[PDB]
Amino acid sequence: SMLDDAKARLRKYDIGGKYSHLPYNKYSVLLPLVAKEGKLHLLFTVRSEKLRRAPGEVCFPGGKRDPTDMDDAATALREAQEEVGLRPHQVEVVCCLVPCLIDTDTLITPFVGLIDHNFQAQPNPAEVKDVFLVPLAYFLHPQVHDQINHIFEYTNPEDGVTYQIKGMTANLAVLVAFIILEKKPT
Ligand SMILES: O=C(Cc1cccc(O)c1)Nc1cccnc1
Repeated sequence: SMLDDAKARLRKYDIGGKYSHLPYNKYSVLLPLVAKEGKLHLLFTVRSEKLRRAPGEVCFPGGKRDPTDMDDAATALREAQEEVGLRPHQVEVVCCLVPCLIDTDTLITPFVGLIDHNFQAQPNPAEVKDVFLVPLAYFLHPQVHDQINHIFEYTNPEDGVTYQIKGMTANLAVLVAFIILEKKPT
């Protein structure tokens, strides 16, 4: 099946807890996979204008680890719940992908999660301005604009709204697309 095939692919890239105890400032993100219309999608947030860091940017749900978190996956799930109402029974964490080093003192750990088909996002407007899906296959043939660094522009065909996706968020989306979609029979 599509979902069993995706999970099987993802597990081959799982680094697990290998880098998780290193003494960094620690953040986790959830890369949330949603199956709709017979295809996989990633769920993204647009950060609120209220926020201090990166107002109005597209990013995955996530945030800073706190003392309550049993592990880095827990960070991702707690933050996703706060941001978009995703409850833990609604997500299966499949793997931990390569962490992202930034600012010399920070390590961001990405987890891929399969999202239940009955989840409906409840954007928390103190943190999130918008929530939207992009088909995973888009990231194989993105619409690129150079700002010099590469920016993806995705237009939602449901409503014509264009979102800009860039940086770590864009990079991780392409990684997941490669992992899941490469070398597949039609
Ligand atoms: O803050 C995060 C996680 C994160 C950590 C590092 C980098 C990044 O792009 C994203 N996610 C969030 C926060 C508020 C609203 N929507 C998404």
